[PDB]
Amino acid sequence: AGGNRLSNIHRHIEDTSLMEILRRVYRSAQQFVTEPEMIRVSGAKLEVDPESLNKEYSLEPIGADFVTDATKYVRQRMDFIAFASQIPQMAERLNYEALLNDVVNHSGFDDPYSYIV
Amino acid sequence: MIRIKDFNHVITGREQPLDINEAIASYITSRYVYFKDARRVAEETWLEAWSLYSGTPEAVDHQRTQTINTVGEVNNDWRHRLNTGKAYECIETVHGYLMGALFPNREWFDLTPNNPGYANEARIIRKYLTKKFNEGKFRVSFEKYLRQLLVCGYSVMALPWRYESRPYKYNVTIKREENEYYDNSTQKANYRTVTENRVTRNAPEFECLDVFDVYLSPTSNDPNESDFIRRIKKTRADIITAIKRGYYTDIDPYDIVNMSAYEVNDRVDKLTSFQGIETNHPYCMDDIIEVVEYWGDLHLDGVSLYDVKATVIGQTLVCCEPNPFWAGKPFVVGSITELPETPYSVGLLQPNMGLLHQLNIITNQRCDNLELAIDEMWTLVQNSSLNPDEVQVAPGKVFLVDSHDDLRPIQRGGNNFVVSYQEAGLLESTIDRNTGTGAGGNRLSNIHRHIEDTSLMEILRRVYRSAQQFVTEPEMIRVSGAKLEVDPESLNKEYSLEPIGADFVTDATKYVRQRMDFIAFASQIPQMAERLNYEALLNDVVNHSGFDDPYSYIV
Amino acid sequence: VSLYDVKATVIGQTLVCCEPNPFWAGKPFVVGSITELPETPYSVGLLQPN
Amino acid sequence: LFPNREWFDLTPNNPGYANEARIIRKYLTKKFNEGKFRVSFEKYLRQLLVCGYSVMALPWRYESRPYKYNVTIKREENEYYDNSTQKANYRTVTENRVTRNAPEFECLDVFDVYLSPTSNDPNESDFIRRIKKTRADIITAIKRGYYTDID
Amino acid sequence: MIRIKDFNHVITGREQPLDINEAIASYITSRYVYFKDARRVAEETWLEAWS
Repeated sequence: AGGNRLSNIHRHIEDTSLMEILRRVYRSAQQFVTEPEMIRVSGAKLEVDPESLNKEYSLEPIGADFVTDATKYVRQRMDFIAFASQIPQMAERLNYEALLNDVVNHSGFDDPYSYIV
Repeated sequence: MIRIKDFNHVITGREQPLDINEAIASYITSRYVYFKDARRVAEETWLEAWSLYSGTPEAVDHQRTQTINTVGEVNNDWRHRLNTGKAYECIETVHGYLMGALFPNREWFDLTPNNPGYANEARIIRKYLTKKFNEGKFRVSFEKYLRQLLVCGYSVMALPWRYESRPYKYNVTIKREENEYYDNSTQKANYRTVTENRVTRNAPEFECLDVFDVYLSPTSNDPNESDFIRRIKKTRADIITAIKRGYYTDIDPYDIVNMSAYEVNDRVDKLTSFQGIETNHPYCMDDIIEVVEYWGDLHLDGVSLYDVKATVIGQTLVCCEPNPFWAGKPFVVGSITELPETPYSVGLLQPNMGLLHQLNIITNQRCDNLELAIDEMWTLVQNSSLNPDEVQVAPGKVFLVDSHDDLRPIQRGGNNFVVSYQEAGLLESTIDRNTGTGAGGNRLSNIHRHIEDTSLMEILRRVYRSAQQFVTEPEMIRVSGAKLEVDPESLNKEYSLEPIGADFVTDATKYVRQRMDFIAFASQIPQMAERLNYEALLNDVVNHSGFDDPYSYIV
Repeated sequence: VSLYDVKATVIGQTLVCCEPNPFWAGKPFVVGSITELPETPYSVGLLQPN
Repeated sequence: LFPNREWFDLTPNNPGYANEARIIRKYLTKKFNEGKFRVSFEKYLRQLLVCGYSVMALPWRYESRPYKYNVTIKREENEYYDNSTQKANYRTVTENRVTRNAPEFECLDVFDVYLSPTSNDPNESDFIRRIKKTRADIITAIKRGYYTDID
Repeated sequence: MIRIKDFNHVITGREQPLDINEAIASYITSRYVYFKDARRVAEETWLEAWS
C-alpha cells in the first residue's frame, strides 16, 4: 500500500536523479581528471574519445542494492559447487580456478586479487 | 515515381495511377482524416480521463464540461471546485504494483535461444540489449508509457534504429582545459585548440509517443498489426539534414523554409493546460514542421502496396519505401483490456469514470452545504434596554435587559450529511472494488501478465531482431563483455530467441532441481548409480545454472 | 544556420561567451521529476494533487 | 536512497576495466564527501517533492573549478602565549592555497531555472539559467579569457 | 564573430546572419522570455505549494 507507493517513488527518483547524477559525475571525472591526480586523490599505488567512452570504458551505476546483486552472484556459484562436490565423478570436473576468481572478484572487496596467492 | 516492383505489390486493375507520388499522398491524407474522424469519442474519453487523473483548477473546469455526457442531466455548478484525487491514486497504485512486478530487479529479462547451438550468441545479444536499455533510459520511457496506458487504455512506444534516432559523428573545435587549478597566469587563449570527433543523437532511442498524435486503423483488431499514422514535429534543420543525406527526395531545401508551420492539436493543448504550461505560442520557435509518417498497406487504384514506410510533408510525398525492418515497425502499441472489434482497449478509469464524476459532485455539494451549516448565529428582538452594540460574548458577561427572550440563538434543522457521507463511502468502495485495488492480487497479476505478454515482450522481440539486423559482430563484441550473414527466413527459425521476464530464474531453478532430484534418487543405489551420464548432467546443470560463461567452470 | 549543443553566456543583451558544449556527458545540470506527463518537462509533485 | 555510506557502485561493462572502475568509484566517493553532496541532495529532494521539479548543478563548472592563490600571513609557532608574546615578531610566510568561488554541488532554484515548454525529456531540454555573478567574478572571467565581448 | 565550423551546425538557408553575436543574443533573450511566459501558471502552482 503506502510502502508500495513510496517504493515506486523511490525507484523513479533513483533511476531519474541519482543515477543520472552519478553518470554525469563519472563521465566528467574521466574527461577532466588525469591519472596522477586521480591516484593521488584516491587510495592507489589516459587517452579516450567520446566514441570509445560509450563502448569499452563505460561504467553502469547502481544504488545500494549492489550488495544484494553480489550476494546473489556468489550464492549461485556456492550452490552450484555444493551440488557438484557431493558427487565424485562431477566433483573432479570443475574449474575451481575460475570459480574462486569470480567469487573473489564479486565478493565486494576493494583489492580482491590481494587475497589470491 | 517509385518503382512498384521494389515493393510487395498486387496488381488489382488494368490501369495504374498516373502519378504514384500524388496518388500515395492523397491516399495517406484521406486515411489520416478517416482515422481522426472515426476516433472522435475515444479522444474525448481519453482527455476527460486525463482531466480526472490530474488535479488542477483547469482540469476541474474540463471535468465539469463532461458531466452532462457522462453522468447525465445533473447540476454541477457548485462554487467548490475540489477534486478527490481518486483516479490519481488508483493510477499510481496500479503503476507502482506494475513497476514492482515488471522490474523487480536489474536482470528483468532473458533471451532463450530456440536452437541450442545459438547460446553464445543469445548471451551476447542479451548483454547488448542490457547495455542498450541502460543507455537509452528505457525505464523512464516505460514509466511514461505505462502511465499513459493505464490512464487511456492505449499507449505507443518508439524503439531505436529509427532514422531520427541513429547516432552520427561530427567535429567540434574547443579549448581543452588541462589543469584543475587556475593560477594568476591563466589565459584561455593560450589553451591548446583541439578538434574532437563526437557522436550524438537528435532524438531519443526509446520514446513514449502521444496517443493524440498516433493514429491506428479503426477496423483493425490487432493493435500491433494495424496501420500506423504518426504526426512528427521536425525542425527545418532536421529536414535539411534528411534532404542532404538523401532520405527525403521530392522537397526543396529552400522551400521547407516557406513550408507550413506545425499546428498543435487541441487535445494536446488542453492536456498541457492541465499541467499549467501554455504550449500556445507567441512563436513556435518558428522552426517546427508537421510530418505525416505512415506504416502499412497502400491500397491504391490499380495496385496495392504491402508493408511500406511513407513520409509526407504537407501534401507531397517526400519518402516511400518498403519496410526496412525485418521485425516490423519500430512502434509498439500497448493495451489493457482488448475488445473483439477495436484496436484501442479499456483503461482502468473508463469503467469507473461516471463514479469518479459522481464522487466529485457529491463532495462539492456536501462542501457547499457544510460551509453554510456551521456558522453560529443569534437573533435580537426590539426592546428598550439591550442595544445591538452591547450583545457580544464575554466570559461571565451579564446582559442587562427587560426580558429574557430578547436575544436567542438560531436553531438549525437536521442536516442530511450522514447520507452524503454514506454515499461517498459507498462510491469510494465501489471504485476501489472495481479497479481491483482492494482478489486484488489476482486482478493485478492478470493485468501484469497481459502487459508483460503484450508490451514488454513485443518490445524485447522487436529490439533484439533489429539488433540482429543492424548490429555487426565487432561493435557487438565491443559493447558487450566478450573476447554475420542472416536473412528474414532463417531469422525466425534457427537464429530465433524467446524473450521471457524475470521468471527465467524460476525456470532455471526448476530445470536444475529436476536433475538434482533425479541424481539424488539414482545415486543411492549402486546398480543404477553406475549408469548415469554425468557429462550430460553436469553440462546441462552448468548451462542452466544462470552463469554468463558457464563452460569456464568446466575443465 | 542551426547550432547544436552549445553553451552561451549573455550579460545584458550582449553575447559574452559562445562555445560548443565542453562536456562529453552533456550539461552539468540534472533535472529531477516525480510524475512525468507525456507532454510536459515539469512533473507532478506530492502536494500538487492535494 | 542513503541507507549506508556505501550507497552506490560502478560496474564496468568491459571486465578488463574493473581496476579503473574501482579507482573512479573511490574518487567519486571522496568527491561526494568533500562537496557536501548529501545536504545539497536533501534540499534538491525537498524542492522536488514540494514542486515536482528540481535542478542540481554538478562540479567541473567554470564557477566551481578550484584555483590557486598566495596569502602572506603570520604563523603562530608557539602553543602558549607568554608575557613576551608579540605578533610583530612572528614568522611572516607566503602560503599557496586552493579554493573555489562556488560550491561543487548546488541545488538551483526552479524560479531561476527554465526549460523548453514543448520538450518531453527534462534532461534533454533546452536549459536557461539566471546567475547572480559578482563584478569580481566577472573581472576574473574576463582576465582568464572566458568572457571576451564585455569591458 | 564566432567560427561556425567549430560547432555542430546545419546550414538551413542561403544567407547567414550578418552579426552572429547579436543574432544569438536576441535569440537567447527571446527564448528566455518565451520560457518565462509559458510557465506562469506552473510558477503560481509552485509558489502556492511552497506557501
